[PDB]
Amino acid sequence: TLSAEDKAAVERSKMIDRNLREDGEKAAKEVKLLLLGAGESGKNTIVK
Amino acid sequence: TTGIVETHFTFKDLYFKMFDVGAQRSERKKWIHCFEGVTAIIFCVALSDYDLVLAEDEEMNRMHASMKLFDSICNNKWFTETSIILFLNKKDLFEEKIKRSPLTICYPEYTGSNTYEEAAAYIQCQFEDLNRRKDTKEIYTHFTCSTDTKNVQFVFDAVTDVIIKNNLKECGLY
Amino acid sequence: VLLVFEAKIPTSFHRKWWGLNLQFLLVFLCTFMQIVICVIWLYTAPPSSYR
Repeated sequence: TLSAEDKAAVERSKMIDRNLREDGEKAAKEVKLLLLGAGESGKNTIVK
Repeated sequence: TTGIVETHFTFKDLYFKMFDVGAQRSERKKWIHCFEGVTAIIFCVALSDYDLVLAEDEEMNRMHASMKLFDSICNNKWFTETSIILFLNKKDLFEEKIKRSPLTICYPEYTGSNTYEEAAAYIQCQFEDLNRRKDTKEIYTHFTCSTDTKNVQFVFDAVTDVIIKNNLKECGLY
Repeated sequence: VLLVFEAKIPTSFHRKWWGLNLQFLLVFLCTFMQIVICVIWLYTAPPSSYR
């Protein structure tokens, strides 16, 4: 029905997808903030 | 090297990530849609820049340029539901320079005294009134300085408010 | 409302817990226990009118 290489490809795809799910779940839990202004805008000081 | 700068920090069990894009000296209408899904936009404006002038034009106050940039990024077609956290910086230099020079130098129709509070509230109002979309986004304003950690506290509280209101809108309860 | 205010992270799983149809389903569970009791009552020993 399927070749041994075919099963190996299937389980490799499943492992890749599982890792992708874990990485997406991890990336879901953080807050992304976009910092804007100018060089002499206190931007560096506020980063400090 | 140049490019976007990425910063991480944990505060009260939340992992804040911030992206500095000041190094991008090019057209912003080609990469700003990458940050469409951000919780908040932290905008820094130096209060002591009303007396200063940008040397590029020699007739251009840096405060007017800051106002233009804030308005452009606030009413963008992509940030129609994104909150903005304003940081009015260098309050002390403003405190002495308002004693030296009035705010009329920047806004010709100020019509006020030289005290810190009136001018501070005036600049805050002039910035916040540039928010044409007064329904689906909010501006949280601070005055920073104090050489302390209250800034991260303000950012944390504002982000928590943004998250809660996002959930409320998703539920329809707001 | 309480579940919405309890969240402090971009929600993934508990978001499934405040959907409108799920709210109506919970209302259904409660009223369904009530109607089950009422139906069993009216089927086993129904009330009557007495002089």
